[PDB]
Amino acid sequence: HSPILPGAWLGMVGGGQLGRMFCFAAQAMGYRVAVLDPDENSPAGAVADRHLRAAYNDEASLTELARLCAAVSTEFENVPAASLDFLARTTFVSPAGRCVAVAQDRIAEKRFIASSGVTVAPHVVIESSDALAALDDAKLEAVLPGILKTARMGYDGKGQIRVRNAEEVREAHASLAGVPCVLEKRLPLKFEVSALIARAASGASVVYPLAQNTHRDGVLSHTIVPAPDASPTLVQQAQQAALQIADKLGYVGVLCVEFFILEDGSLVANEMAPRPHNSGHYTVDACATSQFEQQVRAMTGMPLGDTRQHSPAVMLNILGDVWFPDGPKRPAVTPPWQEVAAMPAARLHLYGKEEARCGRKMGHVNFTAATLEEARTAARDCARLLHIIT
Ligand SMILES: Nc1ncnc2c1ncn2[C@@H]1O[C@H](COP(=O)(O)OP(=O)(O)OP(=O)(O)O)[C@@H](O)[C@H]1O
Ligand SMILES: [Mg+2]
Ligand SMILES: [Mg+2]
Repeated sequence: HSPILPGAWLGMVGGGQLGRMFCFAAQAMGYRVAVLDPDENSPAGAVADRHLRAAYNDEASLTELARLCAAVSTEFENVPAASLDFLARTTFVSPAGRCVAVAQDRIAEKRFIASSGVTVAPHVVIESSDALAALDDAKLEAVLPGILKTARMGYDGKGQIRVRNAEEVREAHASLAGVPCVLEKRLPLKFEVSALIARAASGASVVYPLAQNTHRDGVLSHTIVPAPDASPTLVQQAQQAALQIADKLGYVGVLCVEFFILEDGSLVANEMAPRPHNSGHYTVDACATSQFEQQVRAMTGMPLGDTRQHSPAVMLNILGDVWFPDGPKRPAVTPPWQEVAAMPAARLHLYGKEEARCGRKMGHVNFTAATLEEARTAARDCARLLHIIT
């Protein structure tokens, strides 16, 4: 792969905030970015050098994108893998459709991660309604109480149903329209972390520090880096697990692997995203090379960047709920951005979305400081200010 050098066109399938941040990283290095996204008001399409407003399966637009761009990547884990393979007919596509197909499918994902030598949650695969009917109650009960999760198309905790007994499993599967699912045992979690790596076509790789992640209602709330409760041994183990997965997958791009640390201290892989990840947004303000710049470098065959963290960091997600301090049934209130910007540690990132809605990711604030405790205090003060915490 002769390197694709600055000045070239790079393609981005998906136009959310991840694609928008990719644009800034690519444009700062002198690349031009074409974003393919069906939405008029796409956050990435808004800043891209070119916006192809098209469905992800539109043949003419994929052909146009691959003709224009020397390399293409994605910011959308649920993108059709067949679209990436169609693009790969005429341009370089990083990560490959086959890699995305594994990562986007919980059944394939658990099988692949386990096959890499990495522990996953105890679970039962439910391939179909007919297959579930053939499973006896005891087989389900071994992983109960648990969570029934659709194998495809889930995000932000959607497509997941809590289940406490076999009858609830069968009713839940009908409630999910019978799609392939994984039934996972609910595990006693002590904390959650994510490993963030980038891998080049050559097999060279880089690793970020471990991120410690807190979720609210299944949605990422904040990230603390370096993970304060992860020993150097656990950090190395989680990084090595992510690199082993990426190596076996032949992955080229940025990969994020989420893990649980259980109350007994064991490390359990949860899932992986074939793309930059919300838990990696801190790298923009805290590390020499951001995850978005690694995505540029991997897809162009350029050398991977240094991951040095120059500053401890906390990322706080900003959901649309912040706009409804008097509840969702009452008028929106513009958040107090002037008071956020008055905090020395605060790095405000707003995605340009017009309509605040509850559950919608509207931006994030990174807090960097000389010490982690100062960044954490600042993130806590801002969370109270925004009514994220009491
Ligand atoms: N087996 C489990 N045991 C305990 N908690 C779990 C389990 N599976 C998921 N959770 C909790 O639910 C959160 C969301 O689950 P999961 O990662 O499967 O959903 P998602 O929609 O794919 O994720 P994301 O929030 O990254 O889009 C996990 O971070 C964890 O807090
Ligand atoms: Mg996944
Ligand atoms: Mg997750």
